Amino acid sequence: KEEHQFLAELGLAQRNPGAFACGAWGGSGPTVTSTSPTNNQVIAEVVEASVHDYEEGMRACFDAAKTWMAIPAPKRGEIVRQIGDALRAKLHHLGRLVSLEMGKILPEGIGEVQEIIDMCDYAVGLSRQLNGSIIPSERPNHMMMEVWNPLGVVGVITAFNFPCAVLGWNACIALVCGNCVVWKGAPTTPLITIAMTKIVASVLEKNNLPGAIFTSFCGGTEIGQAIALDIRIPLVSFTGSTRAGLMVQQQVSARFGKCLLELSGNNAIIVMDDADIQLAVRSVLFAAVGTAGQRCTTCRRLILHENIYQTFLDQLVEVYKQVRIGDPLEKGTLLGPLHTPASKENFLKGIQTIKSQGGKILFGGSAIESEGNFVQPTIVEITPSAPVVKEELFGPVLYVMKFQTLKEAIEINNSVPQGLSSSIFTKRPDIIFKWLGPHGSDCGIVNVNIPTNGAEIGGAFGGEKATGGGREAGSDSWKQYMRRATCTINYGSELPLA
Amino acid sequence: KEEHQFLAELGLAQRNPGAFACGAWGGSGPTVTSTSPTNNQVIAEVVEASVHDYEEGMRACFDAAKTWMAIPAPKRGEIVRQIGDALRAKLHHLGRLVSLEMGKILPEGIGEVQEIIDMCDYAVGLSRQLNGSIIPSERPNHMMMEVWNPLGVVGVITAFNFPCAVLGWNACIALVCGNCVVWKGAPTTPLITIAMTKIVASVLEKNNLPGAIFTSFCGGTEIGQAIALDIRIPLVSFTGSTRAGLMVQQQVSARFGKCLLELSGNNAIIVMDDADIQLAVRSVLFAAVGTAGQRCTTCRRLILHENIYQTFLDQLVEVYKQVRIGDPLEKGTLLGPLHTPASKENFLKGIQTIKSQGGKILFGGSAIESEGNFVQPTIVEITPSAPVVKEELFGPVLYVMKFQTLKEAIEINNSVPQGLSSSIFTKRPDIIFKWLGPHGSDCGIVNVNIPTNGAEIGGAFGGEKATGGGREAGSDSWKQYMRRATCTINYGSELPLA
Amino acid sequence: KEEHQFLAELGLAQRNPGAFACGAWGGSGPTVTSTSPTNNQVIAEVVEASVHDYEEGMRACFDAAKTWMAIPAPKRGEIVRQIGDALRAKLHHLGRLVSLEMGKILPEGIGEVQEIIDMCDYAVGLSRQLNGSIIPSERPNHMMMEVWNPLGVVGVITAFNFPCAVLGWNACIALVCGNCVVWKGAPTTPLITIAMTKIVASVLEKNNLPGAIFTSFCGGTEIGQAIALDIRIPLVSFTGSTRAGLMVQQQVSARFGKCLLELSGNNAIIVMDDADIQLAVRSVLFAAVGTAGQRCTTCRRLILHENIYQTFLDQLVEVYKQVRIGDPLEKGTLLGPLHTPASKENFLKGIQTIKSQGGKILFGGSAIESEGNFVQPTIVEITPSAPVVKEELFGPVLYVMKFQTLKEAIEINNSVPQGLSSSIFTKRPDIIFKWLGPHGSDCGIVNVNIPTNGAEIGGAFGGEKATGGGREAGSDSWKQYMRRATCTINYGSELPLA
Amino acid sequence: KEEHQFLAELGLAQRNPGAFACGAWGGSGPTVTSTSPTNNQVIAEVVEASVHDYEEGMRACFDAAKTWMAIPAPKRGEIVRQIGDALRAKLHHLGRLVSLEMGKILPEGIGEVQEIIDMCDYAVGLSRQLNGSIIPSERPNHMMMEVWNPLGVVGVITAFNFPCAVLGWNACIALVCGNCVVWKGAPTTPLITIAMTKIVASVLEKNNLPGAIFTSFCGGTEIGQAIALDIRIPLVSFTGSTRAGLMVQQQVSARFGKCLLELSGNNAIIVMDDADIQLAVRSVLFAAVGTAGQRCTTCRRLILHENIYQTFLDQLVEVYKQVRIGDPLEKGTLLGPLHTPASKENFLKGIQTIKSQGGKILFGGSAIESEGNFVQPTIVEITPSAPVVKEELFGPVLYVMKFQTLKEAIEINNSVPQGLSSSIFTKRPDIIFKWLGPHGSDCGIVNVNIPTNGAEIGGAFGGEKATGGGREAGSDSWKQYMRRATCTINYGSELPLA
Ligand SMILES: NC(=O)c1ccc[n+]([C@@H]2O[C@H](COP(=O)([O-])OP(=O)(O)OC[C@H]3O[C@@H](n4cnc5c(N)ncnc54)[C@H](O)[C@@H]3O)[C@@H](O)[C@H]2O)c1
Repeated sequence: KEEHQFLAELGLAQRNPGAFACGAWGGSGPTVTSTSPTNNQVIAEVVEASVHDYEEGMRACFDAAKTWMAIPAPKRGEIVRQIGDALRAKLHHLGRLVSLEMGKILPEGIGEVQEIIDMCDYAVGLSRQLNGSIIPSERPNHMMMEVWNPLGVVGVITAFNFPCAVLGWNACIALVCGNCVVWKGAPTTPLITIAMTKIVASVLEKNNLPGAIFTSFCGGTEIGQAIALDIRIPLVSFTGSTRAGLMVQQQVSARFGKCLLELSGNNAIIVMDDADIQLAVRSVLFAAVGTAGQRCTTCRRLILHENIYQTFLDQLVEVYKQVRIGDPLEKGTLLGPLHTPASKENFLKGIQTIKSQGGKILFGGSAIESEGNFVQPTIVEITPSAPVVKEELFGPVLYVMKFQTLKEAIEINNSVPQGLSSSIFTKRPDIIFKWLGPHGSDCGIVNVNIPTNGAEIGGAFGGEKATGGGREAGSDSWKQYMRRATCTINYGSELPLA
Repeated sequence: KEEHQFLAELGLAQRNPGAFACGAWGGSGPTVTSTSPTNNQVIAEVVEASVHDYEEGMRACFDAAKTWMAIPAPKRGEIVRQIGDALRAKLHHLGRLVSLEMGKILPEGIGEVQEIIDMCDYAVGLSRQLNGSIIPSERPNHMMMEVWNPLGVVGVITAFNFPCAVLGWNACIALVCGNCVVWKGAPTTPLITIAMTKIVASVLEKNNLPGAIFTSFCGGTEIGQAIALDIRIPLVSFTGSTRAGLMVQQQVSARFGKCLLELSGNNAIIVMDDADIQLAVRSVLFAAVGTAGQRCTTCRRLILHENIYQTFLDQLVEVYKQVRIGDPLEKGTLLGPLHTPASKENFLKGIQTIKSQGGKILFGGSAIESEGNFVQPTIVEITPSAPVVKEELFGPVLYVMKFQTLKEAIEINNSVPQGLSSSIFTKRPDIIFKWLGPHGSDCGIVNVNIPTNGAEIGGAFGGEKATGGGREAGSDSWKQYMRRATCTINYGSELPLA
Repeated sequence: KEEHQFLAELGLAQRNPGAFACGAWGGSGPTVTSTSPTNNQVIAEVVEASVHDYEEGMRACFDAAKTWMAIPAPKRGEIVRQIGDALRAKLHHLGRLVSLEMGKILPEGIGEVQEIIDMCDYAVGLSRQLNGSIIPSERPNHMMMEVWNPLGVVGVITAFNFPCAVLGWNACIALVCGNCVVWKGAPTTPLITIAMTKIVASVLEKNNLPGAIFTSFCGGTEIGQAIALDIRIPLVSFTGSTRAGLMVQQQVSARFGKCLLELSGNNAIIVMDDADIQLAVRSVLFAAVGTAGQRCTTCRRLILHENIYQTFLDQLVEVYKQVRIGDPLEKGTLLGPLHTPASKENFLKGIQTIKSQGGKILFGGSAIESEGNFVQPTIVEITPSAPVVKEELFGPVLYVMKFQTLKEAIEINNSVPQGLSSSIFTKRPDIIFKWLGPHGSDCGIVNVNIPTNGAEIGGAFGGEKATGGGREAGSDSWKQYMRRATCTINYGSELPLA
Repeated sequence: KEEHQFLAELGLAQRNPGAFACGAWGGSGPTVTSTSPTNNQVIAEVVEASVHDYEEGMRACFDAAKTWMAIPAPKRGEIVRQIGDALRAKLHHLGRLVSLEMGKILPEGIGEVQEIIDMCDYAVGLSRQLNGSIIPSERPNHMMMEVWNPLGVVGVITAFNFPCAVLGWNACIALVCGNCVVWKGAPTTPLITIAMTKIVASVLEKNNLPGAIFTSFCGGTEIGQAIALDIRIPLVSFTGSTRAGLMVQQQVSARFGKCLLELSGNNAIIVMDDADIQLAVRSVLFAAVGTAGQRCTTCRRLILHENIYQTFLDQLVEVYKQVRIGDPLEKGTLLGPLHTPASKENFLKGIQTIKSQGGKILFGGSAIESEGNFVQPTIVEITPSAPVVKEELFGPVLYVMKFQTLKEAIEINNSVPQGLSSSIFTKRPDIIFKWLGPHGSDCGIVNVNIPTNGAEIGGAFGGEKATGGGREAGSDSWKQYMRRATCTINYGSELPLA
């Protein structure tokens, strides 16, 4: 399995130290193997980080904060600007590494790095706008103001699916806001974590700044638990399951810390009878099949109107038959493999429980005979009452259910514990005003004639209910990475009444 | 113990139903006695709310939300405007009831109701500004927007010290934001809870609105626990101890709900050698003695500079000797009684543990022989290392400690788990920039030449660390009472690439 | 005439001093007669202000500013709160005076005073929100901030149509922003000017504030020219014709002053074939007939679709036949008289020039034989090419032109020099996105399925092109009444390189 | 002269077409000579633009707007991102060209281009933030919103001193805001105008966009007058004298257009007795001598405290004696030549009128015998009453006047017609609160312990009084380049009362 030469340009070797602390690479933890989901073959080896490595790096990361906080915000924005340009120079290579290690199709991965690049460009302008307020006081010779200050150290625990995009949105904002970043990437994604850190480390070194500003570790739940329990980390940004999310939240809340939660999503698309069937079918395909259904924003529930029901799914199966399943690096591939053999096993056992709950498999449902973790994109006719519908299967399974009124459609959409993304395909404005109103969708993302997956830097990305409540990317999200202080200065010689 | 006639104008009788649900007064719970802290005599009786009453009122409160959410925000602001005017008509009476039942001196109480009145006036203007955003999209024929919507039902659990001000700041914002309010007042403050509810109920009835919009209950931890566990309440605003705060937070976080925490404060005043000693002494007195030290913002720690140390405290004791201790309703009273006989017992046992930890009582420390819960205002010379300093005694005890450098002063101020309010008395601007900077105070409120207690409607009131993180009154605090939705409307016929 | 008595309740007599200069009433100018447009009979007499009176009042108004600017903004907001309550106590009487003196129907006038009261409620909250900004500096130990400060004296020149609403929007903002107000009301509306000033003067006196904070004068263009040329007045808010607007602007621009312009509006309503004809007809009637077409937002142009053309206007004439023309104080009156006999003469000569340009009068066009200034509501079939269309006639004349496509409709709407208000009546979502887009309406107010006249205090009211550019009421309009200063404080010992 | 070659690297030749109209280079106007102020020798020739060229380019620029306004704002921001990178590649060369053609020292010019590059980095983030608002309506089933739209074509008339920085601030904002830019550079700076346009044209061509988006012309007042009178240009951004500013304003106001005015500045530095004399002397030198006093922010007035008066100016003359006067391209040069021989003649005749008004020349005042336009840096002891003080001389002349109290100092600072920048050198916190307060400086820029010239892209740069009122760079300046529309959509079936 060569190259090799491709990994060397990303700064990777056969065996790699998986701990970036304190400006240098180390690792006294176990030696893990990085596998490609396309053939289940070794890309390289990673010497994981131990708690010993974590503590050594954490002592320096905390110490580096003093220096970093003192740097003016526009000057911090200039470091982030150079991070974006560093990523631009390796865009093509990082995209390939994301596809090779994670399993997502080449366009996605280039686009993932492109999302981080677009975020750096925004963070430069944002550095000039981390504004405070001068509030009028009700007392004479009193200056009242709202003051923002860095938190210190921001902990970032990321998932396998966006092995650098989640860090990108968090680190760009955290760094620009004067915070140091302690990153713990996915255990199955160590090479992307190293290559991403080497780009950041490059910029920090080029500007004579301590490498401890961007500390990173490769490992399992051990280092993750250490971050959640660390009193030196005021903010922990978690990205993963609702199961692990609550666990992290509980530990962080106990120590009076704050945490940004970006949890599981059971996203639904509602198709009204008056919808653009061509637009709706195309949208449903790319929302459900995209990243082999391993996206937080992946459409898992299809709420179909009775009038269009049959005609919609027969022309959806017709499109599902045309999905090219292959190597994510090969041109024309639409669906790649599932990240691990474990997820392939989970998908197959899920199909069995779906059948148990009365689910009728319209298309797919079977595994594909290959060296990699390949499965068929599945469409399931099921009742909304079935427990598997309220679950969250991280594979290409789409549950389709019939509805009569818009009131019953919203009832189904809001019934699930998760509240990340939702969509309606309709032409009538009365429905659009209902959908976006108080009695509409209870999600963080509410879309009209656009799928659940289409999300950009401009607006604050995040979910409600079981998806946490945390917000990323644009808007006023920066305020989560800083501390608000209400200040009042008395500059008058006037003494209080005796 | 008459009048009586004063209570009748506030709508109170000898025995009162303590449950306002569903637009009517009830109560199937136990009969509690409301005592005056000045003589420990019965004012009136309150028939508490049971879980049965809570459930009946909660079913209607949840149902009323549909109607309330549909009312335009400026029209909701008009209801709040009339609430302020209703309070203005009973300002004099409510102030007396706050003094009589809670124990705070007449000026405070009138001022407390005045704070609610000023909040209504702000909430009217705010109703016209619950603005969303139209974000530029990166895709042609796409409308991107940030949409705000009511949460539904806001739960408000209040403490004894501000028996209506805490509700006032919460309810004004919650109601204007389209939410219904379920209030559970202090168990020792039921009469203020009833009288406050009768004013709100008056306005709601006058406008043909369901009374269930403002549901209120009198009771113990039972009704409070019910609110924290209620899945129908997306936001729980808690005001009380850090002990109970964490308990409420834990229960609310488990059910994927949000909670606004306004917890305990161990507030400190730092006096620099170059300070206006006249201003600093006056400020320290009113910050420490005010409301018999039963304020969340009460100065409990005095961090004194060695150069001014002796000269400051001898002239502080000289002022402490001049504190008039009497009936809070009597003119000229500066210090009233502690809210309950239990708090008087806690104060006295605290003095004993303070002596154990090497605390040298400079002034007071003893109880006053009276029918009411009167104690002497205390000044204690103590080392910052003592455990009682990190505690929170809800009485008039001031711990004084010597410092040499501004660096050791900030070290002491930030050492405590609580982070609500802090102050510095200085004339040099280099210290002011350090104090308000990243290496300064870690509190939510950071004041210069003004005590820890002086807080107005204009700025977002709240604390950091063990004080939670929740914000009240002005600024962008309204966003906590609503849900953010990132919306994208595709209005173009353009189909995604095949 | 008697009543009389009703005038005494508003603080008016048979002969009134028309100059509120230096906290007291005076007037060395000519004696003018206030006439009722319903019968052309004398209500009372007003002793106008001379330039001598103006100068004496202007010296004190400028001097009072020192005191007023020193008052904290929330405390200034409390004065404007009290002004609203003072107006509430005389709501019924002011509405009657406005109707009697100006000629507008009783609902309007009562509604107009209510518009001012609503602005007072918003201004209280706004006083707490005149915020500055703390911008991050790119240099270490540098504090960068945006600072707002009062301008000093705000000059308000008002028109006859809104003899107190225009002042209300301006004065509420100006006063809260720390500015003194010098008011010059319309020469045909002095009694409203006096009665409005007496309410303000009442509040200012009750709070021991100099009356010079609110200076007001009754007179012609003489006092208006004096304001425009006065170097002591940094901001002149003008409300009137485009002819006088440019004159005021040119005198103010010459002396490096700023002016708020709220000029003429030749507002159009576009009716699409798919519109709710019942809604559109009702809307067109009240937009065109309302205030006898003497509103700045009055619909003067009806852009009708060919498919609905005939059917729309025959059912519009059917409705125009039902318009009750009578005493504005009499119940059921829909159309009252024109403000002066001069405006009645202008309307009649206009009808003649309309006939000259090929205008075919569908309904009305004639004067009504009575003692008052009554005219018939007119509908005119005309080509958009006609010059009279591009002009502004301040009477009930509606021009109606046929169109085929949306491009043609927008072409007509944008063709006029004025750009105040515009409306479309359609059900199509595409038309709305085009109408609100870059290629849509070029007006300050762009409405969908609502007439040109419906405007509230929540959003910034103002017009583009020949309507000036000035904004009133809500949003960020306050910034016009203050001066922005970009401040940078260097608090570091660092010296520049030698 | 040769180099030559260096010019070819910037896209310049011996003779250059000076009209970038309709995506290609032309010019039917006269042939002008570009001279170097260091020796008065020809760099190259420029074939100016005629009115014929202007009209041809203006027809296409107006036509290109349709395409440009349709491009999404984040996508427009990407073009401005690329413009910054294009400038980065030629940073070294442009700085040299600016120095060679304008006469400013090499650090400035390299610094000036860097100011543009910095603005490009901010404009990318700003493209994602040109937000509208969703205002709560007071009527049910009504959507109220604030909508921003491009103006169309922005006219930019620039001065000689910042031959590309002024365009940079304007064009970055204008382009991101969806407007086309028509640029008219200073007649004495055509080569900088061409080289700057070639960089923009490069990016526009690389992205298959019409070159007409960025139209530029070389010429005198002829093309400038054409822009001011052009009805196709809604916004004219003028940068020059107060004399030409008023002329442009009056022509633009007449046609109901808007204009951004960045006029003359007679900036003052106030030195208090308690100031850091080392900091104040260094600051005064670089503020007054910088760019040979040919900056809009150049310190022209020194307001000195009587206690420090003599000691300050003797140590200022001592520093003025050390000013290196030479070739701006030569290392170590602190003062270069004046832009033209005409400005050298104006400086010398000014010295004569200064002597007439009782001005006593402390240092300099004489011309330097060389081929270039070199003059001595001048210090003048003068009374504030002298008329020359209130004027603006565009050379290195510093007027110095004695003061006793802060009232007297502010009186002098505010006495001049111009209100751009102002500074105080003090250590007292009281003076700073007075200086930044309502009774302080009446300028747009108010600095403490930092000179009048130090201005960055974070805050809105602009002046008050005779400096216009227009704002550039950061803050909410973008709103000037777009049109605000207050929109209300009625989506309810409710009909108005018959
Ligand atoms: N803005 C603020 O931060 C703020 C304001 C006022 C008071 N306080 C804090 O209040 C404390 C003193 O007030 P207190 O003695 O009334 O507080 P407390 O914590 O004992 O109880 C306050 C309220 O919570 C209820 N409650 C108690 N335990 C509960 C539980 N487990 N679940 C649900 N409800 C429960 C009580 O019935 C009461 O209504 C101080 O620590 C003070 O700092 C804070």
